Amino acid sequence: SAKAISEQTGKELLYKFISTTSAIQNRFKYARVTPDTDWARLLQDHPWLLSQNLVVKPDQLIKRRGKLGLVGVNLTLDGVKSWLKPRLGQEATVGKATGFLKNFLIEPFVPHSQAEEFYVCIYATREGDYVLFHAQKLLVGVDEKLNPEDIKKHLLVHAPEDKKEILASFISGLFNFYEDLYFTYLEINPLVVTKDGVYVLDLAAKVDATADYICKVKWGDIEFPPPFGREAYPEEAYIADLDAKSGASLKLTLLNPKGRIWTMVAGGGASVVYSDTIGDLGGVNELANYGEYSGAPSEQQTYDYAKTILSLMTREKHPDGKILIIGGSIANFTNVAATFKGIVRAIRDYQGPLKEHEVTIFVRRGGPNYQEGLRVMGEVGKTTGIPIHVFGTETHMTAIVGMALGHRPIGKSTTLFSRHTKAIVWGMQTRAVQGMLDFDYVCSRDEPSVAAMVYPFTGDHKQKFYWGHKEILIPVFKNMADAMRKHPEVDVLINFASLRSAYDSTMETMNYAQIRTIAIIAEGIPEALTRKLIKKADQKGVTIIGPATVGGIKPGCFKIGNTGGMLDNILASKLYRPGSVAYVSRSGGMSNELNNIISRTTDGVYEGVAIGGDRYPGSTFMDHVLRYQDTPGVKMIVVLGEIGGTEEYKICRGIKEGRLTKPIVCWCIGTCATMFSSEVQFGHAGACANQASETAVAKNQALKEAGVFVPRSFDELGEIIQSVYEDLVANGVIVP
Ligand code: NA
Repeated sequence: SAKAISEQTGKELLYKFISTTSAIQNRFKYARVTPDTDWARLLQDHPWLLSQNLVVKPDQLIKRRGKLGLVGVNLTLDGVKSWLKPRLGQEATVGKATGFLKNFLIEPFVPHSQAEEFYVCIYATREGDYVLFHAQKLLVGVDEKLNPEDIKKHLLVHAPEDKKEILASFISGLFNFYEDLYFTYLEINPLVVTKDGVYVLDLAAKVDATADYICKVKWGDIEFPPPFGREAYPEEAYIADLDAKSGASLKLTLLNPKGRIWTMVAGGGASVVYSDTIGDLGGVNELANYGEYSGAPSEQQTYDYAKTILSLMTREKHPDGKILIIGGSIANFTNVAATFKGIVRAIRDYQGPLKEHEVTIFVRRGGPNYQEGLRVMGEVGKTTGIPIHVFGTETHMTAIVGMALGHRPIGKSTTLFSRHTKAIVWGMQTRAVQGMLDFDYVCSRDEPSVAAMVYPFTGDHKQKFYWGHKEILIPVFKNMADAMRKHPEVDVLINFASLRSAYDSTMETMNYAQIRTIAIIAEGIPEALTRKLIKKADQKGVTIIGPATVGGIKPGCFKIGNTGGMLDNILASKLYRPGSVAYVSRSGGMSNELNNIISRTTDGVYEGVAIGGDRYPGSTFMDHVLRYQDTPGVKMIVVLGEIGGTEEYKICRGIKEGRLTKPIVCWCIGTCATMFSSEVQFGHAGACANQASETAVAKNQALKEAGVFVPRSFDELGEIIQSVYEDLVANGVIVP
């Protein structure tokens, strides 16, 4: 996810690391003011405070501080102390948000003309980074460079020739700094340029937090502050530390520490849906947290996550007690037994405080070993006396929310996969490959879908597998070149590389034209690298599914890695033979919920794809919707959209232009995001809305107006899918 940084942090980074021949005035002339400031030290460390006039403002992610009257301008140091006395430690309201003014930044006042102020902004898109100046707009493409002469010719057309060389030089330095330190947004408004040089009067910025492993040295102990209106809490940092030390995903944001509605949901998608449901039932004001765990965390990691929740919800008593919602989709991959054993351990260690605080627990879960998981979850309820109501896959995912709240407890290729698909798997993933072979067998495939594996940290060798009951060998290669030249029949590669090596291994794969489809599994790739992956993929005509995805499945033909889980899920959801329903979602866990939902209301899934949660997926919703339009076996299309970006609108335009004619059912998750006083970023790195059009509510209305079938909520998604299906059956379009 991209995260905002304070103005001081951004100016800190800029003063230290901008590489420019321009003169940047007042570098390191700032002073941070908190209620705990030692004002004697402050004057000692920043003596310029006493010898020139100053500017004071809060540094707490509040924009338009001028229009809000939150900027003392051209004051002496004594005037600053006085300007601060009514304001420091006092509440303030910016739009919907209310919070304490507690962090201020003092800087020298810069006498300047109105004409010496300039606007500069750099922000990232899929196609590269745009540079704004004034409004002049220039696109720097992926893997391109910003020629200072390109700045002079497009940005500085209406600029005086004398100021033209310091502006181009500063912007060139600012852009390289922007790129080197993995910024995604950098705004200076105003940038003051006088005869003495360049002044950075204001700075707002966001950096790609996933690039920590690349930028550690220069970022230092970088601080990502909460949005104005909310506070930061030590438990969030603790969980974020668990997230860094694990390939699994672990996230937690506190919304209301005193609220009585607590969630511990698996999956970035599912956790947004439970929050949406809670919001629809009036519980937003009592919603204590948003968070998720996914990517198959261990028993121990899940215990550490769960115990943070249980401690946070036993800090004080609520007269009506409290409720804990332990939900999730039917997981593809996460071990339900292993993770619920960890939650059970936490519940056990906190059973005293939980009974003391009158906590009622509601559980809904499916996935690998979910029967054991639900059993041990009911066992701990009986031995502790804690009321725990447990439900399985038979129960609608969000049903436990209503139970808990209804009262207070008393164009690229059309076809990617076929029965004949042969794939290379990058990484050591015996369990994933075996899960694919089991699926291939019950699908009545002639041959295994995995022809070879590649892992450059071991030598060439064979690997035993089970094909049905018989045992077989699949070659494992150290060098990708060897696997490719010996298996020209392979056209799919499923990349299980970690986030650190996924970039290079995927770029290497695209040197082999025989590979037409690449699934990138890893979550946490920096967005700027994925853009380079997208650029090369587009140049080579290679379809990329991912990153940050479990993959997808084509019943009867092929399934990417862990998608679809164990045989018992393959059989229950009828994923061993195709139906007429195709779907695409961002969430991998929710995609398996759709497998189950579609299995129960139609003839079954024809093909399903999870494009991943990252901001720039290798393939988009529209890309796969188009494939389904052009696939005759597909008769209806289901899209599980999400807040953030404008991708779903391309579906609207496609209908309006006659390109898309088959029935489309779509629901966009994230409707509760607009109910909050502050912004909240969900589990998926791309689930962030800037404009009103990027909200799930706005997209749902737009989709519905264009002829898409949109349910009222996620709860009715299964209803409207069954209803569209039966029409097609009645009209003869589908014959089971
Ligand atoms: Na992680």
